[PDB]
Amino acid sequence: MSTPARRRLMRDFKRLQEDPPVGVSGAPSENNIMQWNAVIFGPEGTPFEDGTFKLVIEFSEEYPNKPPTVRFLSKMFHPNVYADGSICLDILQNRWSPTYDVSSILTSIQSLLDEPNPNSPANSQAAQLYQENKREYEKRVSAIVEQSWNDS
Repeated sequence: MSTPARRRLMRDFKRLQEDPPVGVSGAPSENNIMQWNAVIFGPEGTPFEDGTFKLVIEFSEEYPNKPPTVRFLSKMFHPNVYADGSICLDILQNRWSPTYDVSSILTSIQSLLDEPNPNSPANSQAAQLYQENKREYEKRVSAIVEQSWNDS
C-alpha cells in the first residue's frame, strides 16, 4: 500500500540529491527506508578534519512530525554524544520543528564537533576530560579519527 511517510522520505531524498551539501552526505539503507545511513567529516581547524564518521538517521511514519532520531554507527567521543551512539541536540528533542531538512540535520552535527554545546553535558566524562585532561582528549581524537582509516 502507498504510505505517505515513505513518499515524504523519497521526496526528501530527491531534494537532497539535487541540492547536496558539502562535508556531509546522507542516503537511505538499501532495502529499508525508515533507517538512513549518513556521513560527516571534521570541518577545517577541528581535530577531526581528516577523519570521517558514520551515522544512521532513524525515522518514524509520523515524519517529519516527530524528530528524526540519529545514531552513531561508528565509535564517537564528544560531550554531546552517548557511548550508546546517540546525539543530544536540543532541536532533536522538544525544540524540533518540521522545517529542518536532511542537509540541515547533518550540517548541524558537523558544526557541533567544531563547537560542542556545554549547556548539555550528556556524558560527564567527556566534558570532564575537556576541563581536566585536554591532552588525553587530543590523544583520543587522533586515535578515533585514525580508526576511520581502518580500511585502506
